Amino acid sequence: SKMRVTLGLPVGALINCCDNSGAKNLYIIAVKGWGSCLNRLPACSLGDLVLATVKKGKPDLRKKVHMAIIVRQRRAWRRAEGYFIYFEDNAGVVANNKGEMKGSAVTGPVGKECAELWPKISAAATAIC
Amino acid sequence: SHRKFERPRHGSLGFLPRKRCKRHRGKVKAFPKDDPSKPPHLTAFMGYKAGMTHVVRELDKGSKLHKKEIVEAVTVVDTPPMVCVGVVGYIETPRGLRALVTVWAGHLSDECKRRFYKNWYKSKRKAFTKYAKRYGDKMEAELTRMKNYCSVIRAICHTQPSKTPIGSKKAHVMEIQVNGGSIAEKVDFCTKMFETAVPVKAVFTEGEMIDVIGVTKGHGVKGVVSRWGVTRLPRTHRGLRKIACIGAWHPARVQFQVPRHGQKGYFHREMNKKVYRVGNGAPRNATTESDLTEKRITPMGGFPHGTVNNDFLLLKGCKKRPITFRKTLVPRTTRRALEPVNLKFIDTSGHGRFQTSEEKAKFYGPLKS
RNA sequence: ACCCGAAAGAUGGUGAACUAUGCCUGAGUAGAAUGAAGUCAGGGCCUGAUGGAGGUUCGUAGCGAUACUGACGUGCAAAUCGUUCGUCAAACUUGGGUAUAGGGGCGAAAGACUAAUCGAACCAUCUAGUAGCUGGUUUCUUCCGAAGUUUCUCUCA
RNA sequence: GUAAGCAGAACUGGCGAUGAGGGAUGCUCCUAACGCUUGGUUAAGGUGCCAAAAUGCUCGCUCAUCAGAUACCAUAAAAGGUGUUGGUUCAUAU
RNA sequence: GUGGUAGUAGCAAAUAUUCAAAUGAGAACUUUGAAGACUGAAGUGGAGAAGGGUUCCAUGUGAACAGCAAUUGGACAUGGG
RNA sequence: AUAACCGCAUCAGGUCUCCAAGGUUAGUAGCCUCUGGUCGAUAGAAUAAGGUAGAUAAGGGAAGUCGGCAAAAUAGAUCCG
RNA sequence: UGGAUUAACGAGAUUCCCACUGUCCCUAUCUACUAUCUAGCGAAACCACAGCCAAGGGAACGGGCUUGGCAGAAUCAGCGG
RNA sequence: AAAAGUUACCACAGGGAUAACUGGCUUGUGGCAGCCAAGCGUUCAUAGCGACGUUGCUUUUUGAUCCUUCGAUGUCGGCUCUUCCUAUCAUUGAGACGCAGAAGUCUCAAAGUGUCGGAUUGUUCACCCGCCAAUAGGGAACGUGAGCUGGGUUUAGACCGUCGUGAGACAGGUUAGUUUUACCCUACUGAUGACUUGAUACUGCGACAGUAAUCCAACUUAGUACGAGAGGAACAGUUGGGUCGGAUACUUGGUAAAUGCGGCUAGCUGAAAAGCUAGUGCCGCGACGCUACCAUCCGUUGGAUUAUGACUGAACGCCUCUAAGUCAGAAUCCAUGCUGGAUAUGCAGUGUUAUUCACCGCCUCCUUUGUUUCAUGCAAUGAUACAGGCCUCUGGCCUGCUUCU
Repeated sequence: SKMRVTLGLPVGALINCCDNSGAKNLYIIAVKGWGSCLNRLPACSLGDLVLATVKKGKPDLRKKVHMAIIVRQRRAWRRAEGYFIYFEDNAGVVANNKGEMKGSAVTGPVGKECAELWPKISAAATAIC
Repeated sequence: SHRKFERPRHGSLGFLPRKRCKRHRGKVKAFPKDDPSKPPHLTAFMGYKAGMTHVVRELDKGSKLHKKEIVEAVTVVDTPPMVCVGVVGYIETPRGLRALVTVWAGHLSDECKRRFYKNWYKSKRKAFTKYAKRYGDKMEAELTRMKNYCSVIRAICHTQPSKTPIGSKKAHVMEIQVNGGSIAEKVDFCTKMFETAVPVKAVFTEGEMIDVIGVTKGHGVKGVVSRWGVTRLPRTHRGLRKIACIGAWHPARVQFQVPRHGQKGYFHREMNKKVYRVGNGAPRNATTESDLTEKRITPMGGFPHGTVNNDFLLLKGCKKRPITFRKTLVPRTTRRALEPVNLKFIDTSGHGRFQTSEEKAKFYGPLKS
């Protein structure tokens, strides 16, 4: 039931990986709840579930299609209090087929709208926004 | 052959043709339906667009923004009081509606009278001079017609743009319908408004959906891409800001549904746009419960392209356009509509820091003469 | 031989001012990089200078023309313009003089070039060449009025 | 030949060389073949209006939430219907 | 020989002209001044060859030519070299 | 020779030789200038779409495309490697 | 009619990776010259006759023929059925 | 006649008498839908199926043919853009089941809305990775080259393999190879504009044409209904998102030749100060404007019916949604709303109507001419019904404007 946020990452983007599962990278491949536009690259915002490969990381964790969630975003978006947040870097977390995160600890900041949706990623986060 | 990948259409066919309309103010079309039940009231207004600024209000919706402080963009519209002048009966025929008889007031100002001339400076200014001596010798012959016949009645009102900071003077005349009960009492409502300024608080209220008529801001002759929203062609001999294929061979004719180059903007055009604040020109307009600092809703350095020192109204065309407002065609309740409005803070600050000009003077201190 | 129409053949001449190649005699081509033999010193064949080789590299002028399948395409131009690009001391570029001519020349070979003409130049003649194949074929009325079938045919328009 | 506005024959008649009236419209179907014309009469085909002539007369059938409507001709079938109108033949009024 | 097309396509590379006065029937365009630019010594500079053949120089001018104009000219005319 | 040659023409094309200043720099590179030369190329007004050439773009970074085509990015010198 | 290799070299033919980008998501703004308007000048290809459609038949995809839809001067800018 | 090849280096005269594209006839082949009922379906031909047979439809496949075109209709595919069809993949409302729920399969009204992102191949097709409500099939000269592109095919250069004694050939593979013109008519998109019982000005009416919204998810409903258990709905309500459409620039972002302010390099003005040239000399910030799912806002409520389910009720003492009569009913249709209306050569109301010989109205009276698709009484005002009506109404009338003036 997420509110719209500017979409900062198209399908092609290669982002950083927070958690202790051992992946350095996450290369995005598709997005959950993407409909139908001709020629539009499907893109993901803060907060939301995706699909990904790891490009470098632990060798069992490579060449598979994992689900991830997106946690920081360098593209700017408007909070309703009337200012524009934007983080330093794009980053995400490797996740199970339910929606739970795989590896428990989360480095970096996280967004408000990650912690607002997903209960588990709120707890393990160091400091939100 | 079929299309390959079945995309939706570029642009609506609802609005066509895309050509500049023959009118500078919005003509209303379709007033709301009559309840012989309510008292008699006016169902429309005219005002001039100014500029828009954001405001802070507390949401009352379980959304996640319940009890939180949301900034919102908000247009100020300058609305000095519209002076009622005439009244118009309308017979209902099988062809359509049809005007039976227009009655007018005794004494119109030169504000209204400019509308009837294209050259005011030359003329001897004769408009309603034979009528004025005829009026003193009034029109209770011709008002008796409107009581006997005539399903519909409309007050002729007009603007006061000498009070506005447009360089105008000319003043738009406008029919506004009267929707209450009893065809006699509609005329008695109109008669007692003759040479009286109708203010905005008579018509509209805080927390009300209004349907806004106007004309869009012009861009001249624009191409397919801007005009219709079309894909730009790839990096193509001849050029690439255009459609490739108009049409199939047959029909041996270009169809009207295909998008072409032409006019964009200056189109006559909304519904459900909430009024936040009715104001007064008579200080503390932008002052609220929360901030308690003395302000007028002019921002510093004017509205760019200026002042406003009249009655106005906020709410959720180009600058200096005559908007018309309308009372909504059915009174609707959508939770979103019928909302408690609460304004914390109206902004009156190129890129402004300070809310007021004395606040700037405090910061910089004793400057150099 | 009703009028106009070939692709071609032959006879006799004119061209290397463009281009192809040889000869004779003249002219031309910044500035950097790399550092071959030879030589001199010091150490027990190494180390440091010196030196200035190459159909060597980067890159001006000059010669050339890869890409944009850019501009232009009743053009500035019957091959041009823009940015990009190849080579640049050589199997290099180039003026003048001179040699080679049409089933002949010349060819680091594409049937290329031989005066915007080339799988055989150009000019004149034989020549009004030939055509079962196209296209045309000029006044009026009056009277009669067809055939697309037989046989033979290098005959099947 | 699956068939073709396909290919190949036999007899006669046309079109080609040929208009006129009809088939809305059509080189080949129908009537009928032509000198310029005045009057009369028909052919094929038609008579609510376009359109010259019947909203003529007389007796049946049909109701279509895709009726039907004129040879060549511009497509329709197997199989169904307690929709309706008649007929044929058995069995106790159905 | 003459139309429609049509007073239409078009006259847009090479950075650029401006102000005054004189001349003249007439000046965005000739000359003189004052400003402002470009070429930028493998120059749009100063000299030869091939090729051209009087285009050189002066005075004069009604056309036409110099794809607008023209009092200007490699144009036209009469002299000279 | 962007008007005396050849390209049908006062044609953005072609056509052998010589002399060759200052500053910046390795430099006859590019950029600006002095001597010498030129302002010859129809003008004025508006600033639509569409073109021609030239710039710049948040986040992503070839997902575009037959194909990284076009454009970006790299670039000199010194020291290390 | 050479078979198998191969350092250096290539405006040669392919594939992948890093860097880099308006190629792309997804388009937007800015500059000059144009288009546009005026003054002067001023072509050409093309042209049976002409120029709104539906169906019908027809040499089997009509601008003209039959049956319908219809049909109101004169003009400018664009466009490519 | 006395007689071998080759030409992709090619040439000429011709040919739609004759091939390679579209179109046309045909529909074997391909594709789609029926009829019969042997069996399958624990039992039971027909919920869903359907052999052996048999009847059609289609022109989205491929043949067959040679009517049109050889003094040229520019031959694949992709990109772009529009519209149409339904033989419906999803969405709406139903009906059937071997339908408990959930999930489905079958059928009817349905074309209103939607049908996507990528890897390999020139591909059309195909095959994978993923998303999604769903990733249905087709037509429009196998839509679409004066719209592009030129990867493929199909010139000239060259390579390999097979064939040929050779020149050369290949529905064998391989690389390099020019895509011309609109300024004409119409069409379409926008712009002015003459004239009509006068001029000129303002407010209007709305015939007709076009139309716009549409899907999904979460929270509660609810771990409820239903079920032996696993599993597991729906309506009303609340909150968001996608796609599409129409506006707008407060804020955030983009743009810079306001050459706005500052900084830096080279040259030049005797220096300083001021600048100027490098066609925008560069770098940072840069108002106004324009602008972006890269920003913000907004996207109506009525009637008539389809499928279908019912009411009353005969024909047929009963039954029956149908025969006569009604009722409910959809993402449908028509309005409403929205856009235009020089889309009706449409129509209404209201203002002012020429400095005083100078024209200009309106209403009578009477004369000059010239228009009419049409002068000779070119005539006549209840409102209905038709298995009933009308009244001058205890009576009278109808059976024609064939009458009455």
